Amino acid sequence: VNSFSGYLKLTDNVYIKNADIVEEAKKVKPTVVVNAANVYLKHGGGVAGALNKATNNAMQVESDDYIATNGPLKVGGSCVLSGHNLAKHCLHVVGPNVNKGEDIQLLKSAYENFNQHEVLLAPLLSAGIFGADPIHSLRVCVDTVRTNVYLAVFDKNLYDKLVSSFL
Ligand SMILES: Nc1ncn(Cc2cc(-c3ccco3)on2)c2ncnc1-2
Repeated sequence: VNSFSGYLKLTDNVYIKNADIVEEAKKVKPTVVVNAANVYLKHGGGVAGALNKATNNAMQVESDDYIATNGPLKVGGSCVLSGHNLAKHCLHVVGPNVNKGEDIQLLKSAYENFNQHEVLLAPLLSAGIFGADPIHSLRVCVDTVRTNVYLAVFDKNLYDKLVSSFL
């Protein structure tokens, strides 16, 4: 039994809700919140900009030190950093950005990072400003993630389309 509330159950392990991931993170304090990161951990907009804003820029400060030490992530890769005031940990996951020409096949690799964590609060990878079709992203999620994932979908109109079209 966990503290996530009001989710619709899509499969054995995938749940979905119309929610602001920032607000859901602050209420739940999940062990892991997933950030829709880029390889430079520059959290300027979309989910990443919102999560970082909610940390009063502490996420960005930590991320800049991470990059200075380790260099950029790979597209499809991830790193675990602090969750600050939002979660115990933040799993920064880089889905392919269609608006940069990155290969969509890397979306499966990106979701594989979730399998290293038993329970996660997450957005749909590569959705929003990353330019992929969120229906495709949901399908890859369901077909790749085996651990328990609670998906937050900010847009109510999109949430309803994802549910209604789910196979
Ligand atoms: N605070 C947040 N900001 C951004 N996203 C990503 C996102 C946005 C959309 C979309 C579709 C039409 C308009 O926006 O689809 N995915 C978030 N997901 C959960 N919380 C989020």
